[PDB]
Amino acid sequence: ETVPVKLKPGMDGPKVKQWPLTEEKIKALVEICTEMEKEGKISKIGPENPYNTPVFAIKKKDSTKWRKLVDFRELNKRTQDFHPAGLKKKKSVTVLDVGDAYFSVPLDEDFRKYTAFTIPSINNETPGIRYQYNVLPQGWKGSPAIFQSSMTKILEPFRKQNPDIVICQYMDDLYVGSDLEIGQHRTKIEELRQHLLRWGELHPDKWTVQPIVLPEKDSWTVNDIQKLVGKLNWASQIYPGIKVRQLCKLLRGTKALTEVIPLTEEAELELAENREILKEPVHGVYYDPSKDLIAEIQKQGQGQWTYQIYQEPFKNLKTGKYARMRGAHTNDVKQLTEAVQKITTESIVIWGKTPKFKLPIQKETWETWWTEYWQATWIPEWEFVNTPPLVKLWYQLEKEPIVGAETF
Amino acid sequence: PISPIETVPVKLKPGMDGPKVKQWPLTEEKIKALVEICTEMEKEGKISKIGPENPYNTPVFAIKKKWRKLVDFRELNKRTQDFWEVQLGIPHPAGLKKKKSVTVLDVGDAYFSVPLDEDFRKYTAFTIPSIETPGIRYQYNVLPQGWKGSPAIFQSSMTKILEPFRKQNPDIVICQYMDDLYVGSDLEIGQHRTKIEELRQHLLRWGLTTPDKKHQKEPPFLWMGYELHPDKWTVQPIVLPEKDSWTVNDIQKLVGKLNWASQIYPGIKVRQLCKLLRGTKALTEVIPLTEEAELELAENREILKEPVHGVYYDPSKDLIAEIQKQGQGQWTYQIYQEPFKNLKTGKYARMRGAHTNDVKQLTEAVQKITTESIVIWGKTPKFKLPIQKETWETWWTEYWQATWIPEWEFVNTPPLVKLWYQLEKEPIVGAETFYVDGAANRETKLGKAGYVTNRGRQKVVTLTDTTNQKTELQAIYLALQDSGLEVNIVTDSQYALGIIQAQPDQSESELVNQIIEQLIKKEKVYLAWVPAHKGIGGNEQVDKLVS
Ligand SMILES: CC(C)c1c(Cc2ccccc2)n(COCc2ccccc2)c(=O)[nH]c1=O
Repeated sequence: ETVPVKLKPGMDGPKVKQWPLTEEKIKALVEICTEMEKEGKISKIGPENPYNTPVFAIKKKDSTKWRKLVDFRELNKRTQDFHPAGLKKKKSVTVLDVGDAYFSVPLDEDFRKYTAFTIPSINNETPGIRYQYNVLPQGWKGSPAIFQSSMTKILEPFRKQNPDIVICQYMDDLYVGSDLEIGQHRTKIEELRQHLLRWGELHPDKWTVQPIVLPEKDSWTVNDIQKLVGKLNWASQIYPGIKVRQLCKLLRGTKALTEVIPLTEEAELELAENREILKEPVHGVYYDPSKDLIAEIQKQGQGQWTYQIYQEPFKNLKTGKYARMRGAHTNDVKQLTEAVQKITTESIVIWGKTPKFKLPIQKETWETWWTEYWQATWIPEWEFVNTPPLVKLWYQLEKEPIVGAETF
Repeated sequence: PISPIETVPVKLKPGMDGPKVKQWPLTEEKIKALVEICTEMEKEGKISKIGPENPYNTPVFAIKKKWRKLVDFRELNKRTQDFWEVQLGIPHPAGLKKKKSVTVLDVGDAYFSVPLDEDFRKYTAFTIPSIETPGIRYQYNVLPQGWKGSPAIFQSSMTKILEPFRKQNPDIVICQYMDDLYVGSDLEIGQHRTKIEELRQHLLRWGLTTPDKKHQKEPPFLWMGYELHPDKWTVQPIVLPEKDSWTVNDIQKLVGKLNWASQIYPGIKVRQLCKLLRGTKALTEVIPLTEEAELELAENREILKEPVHGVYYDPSKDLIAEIQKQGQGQWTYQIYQEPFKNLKTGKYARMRGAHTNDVKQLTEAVQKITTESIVIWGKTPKFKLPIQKETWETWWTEYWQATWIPEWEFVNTPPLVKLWYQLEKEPIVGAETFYVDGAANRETKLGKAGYVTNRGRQKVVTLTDTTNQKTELQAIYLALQDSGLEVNIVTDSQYALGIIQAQPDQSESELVNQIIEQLIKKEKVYLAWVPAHKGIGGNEQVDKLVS
């Protein structure tokens, strides 16, 4: 028996246009889909079905076989509705993919039509191949919810054998957190893993919300004060106690930018007080479940990026930096996508929800190549923006290790 | 005649009923025709006379194309469900792969070959008037011409029927486009012909009639815009209508037709022609061609004589794309495999975006090309761009917005795209420092723009009918004007903060374009921003005098 699933009140199905796919991905999808069709997991549909969701193919971070990824964002937004805080604590979390479990469960036949998707044809010579789901799809939020009851069971034995370990499930992924040492962790994973088959490395503590640090300086030029004052003044939006009157007083005059200016004992203190203020995150910023999580990224350059998660402007919940991984030296898009996936995952672990992204890239650029480097089973919301010069200059000012993180 | 296929379930839009529009009255001569025709069809089983119990009706008409019947489904259509009509993705000749031989089958009248979902047939009811007396009532049993769902349903059905054949003969390519079936292969002629006859007998098994030898279409194929020849494709020549009187409307049509030609003909120009639309009072208004326009219209006539032919695709060869800057903000590209053998060409325009640069723009041309390539060929081309890899690396690396260019090489084909200027990272040590500032009364529009330098030099200019944004930008312009090859400039203007980040070389505002000119003339320029309304000296003394 299948559980009846309905769209939210007054909603109609998604009718999202399929983006162009490259030939390698189209062949792959055909192969993946003919196979699925035999198994009766998906069924060819006609033109009387107006709905449509975009599909694509990726090769997960560990694969030489293509996987099929469907963009159910729209459907999800339109699908009816249905977090162990310790997960963000644990000194070790491993993500597991249980997405295949769903294909074992049938989808309410009345709802199957909304899952329609199209495999496009090169140069449009051929009509697209239209399919639709018979079993719980991956990426769809209704899946983990319906398979919830079953997941609880298959998992129960393990939970009870280790009330220590915290298991949390988000979308297609299963998050396991423990404090055992590495080997000790990994071993208990394989136990769990094997229990799953039987039926058919993250470290949350390093995510310290680093502070902003002003430049200390032996000598100061007019240009330096100005730069400094410009950023401070802007920061006072976050920390109202920041003052600059003493510094702006040392600038009284039409001097050469390169001219050095000796600071007064007052400009000294005013500057010292500001460093003090900046030693800790603004007070009283708590997370509100009923609000959306925003994540905005700034391209700092030379391979560096900065981000901030917040719900209310200036009241960040978490800030950070991120440097490209070897190999992405000549690709901003590759880098950026890697950053999104990382930030999104952190959000899941912490708040258990994906943030909405404000990306510093042109829409056309993003839509054209992001899937080429995407590797997660989920896809967050995102909008494209223009980075204010100052928001970028401020976070460039964030603290970093005196050395880093040491290995022999 | 009527094919033994499973019907597609069709429904009316969510909250609606079938149409019931009155039958437009016909002469005795016309009803006589409509009766003949319908009696024919009823026998073939395409339409069935129906009881009066049917409340819906659609007006039928008789037009002498001898005689021909026409049904007006506008109403039924607008109230019929929607279908998955994403087939509005027209292939491009450059995307077709070469074929030893191609045969085209006609499946037109074969639309009355597909049965209509018998539960929907009832809405298709129409009436044949009388000299007022009874009146003959019919309904469709098959897909009616002009009905919203006929195309969708037929195409889908054709696809089911060709499923078997395509499976057995995977070495046979079949494109379906309306009443046409383009069947091509690389089999020797006798074998190709043997297979077409095989397909034909197959189709016939499914009731689909066979196109008489009389109606056999033959190459070159005239496919909406082009002439597909066995080894190359060409573009149907575009004729410019010559006249001795030009009205606004004629001219716009000209300009529009000439604009689409720009793609396959980079030489075409339309300034003097477009310039003739200035101040126009009516579409019918006649306009005398200036001498420059006359000249222009003539040249275009010439260039349009040259035959523009492309070639087909070979999956065993690389895809290459070369781009040229033909002027500011306008590029041309040609995509090919073998040199000279163009698969296709094109050109891009743009209208003084608030503010960008040639590299940014080159960047956008590249992705535009890339997308259509993925659409047409399933892959992105190798790029041949007129830009130094040093220029690119220098730009991208520091630009505030994520950006990228797929695999490419440098092609030294002038003019090369370059950065016109680059702001200094630090203040120019021996240079004069200009503290600029402008202020205006947004109500009166009386402003002041000016500067004071560390060298004792000053200037205040008063402007009428000005804005705040302009006094600020003007103040920056005055500094650039009065300074030497090296200047340090501090302003509190937020917009200037944008110039620093974006460092544009094209702008919508001609004042901003005048500033760009000044920026390009200098050797070194350091632009610094600071908070307005603050104690900040310099930006307090010049700032106070121009307030
Ligand atoms: C869709 C198929 C059948 C196809 C065609 C036909 C075709 C004709 C009109 C519109 C679309 C397609 N051609 C066009 O070539 C024209 C030609 C080729 C050989 C002999 C005469 C004419 C081609 O080069 N390759 C192909 O694969």
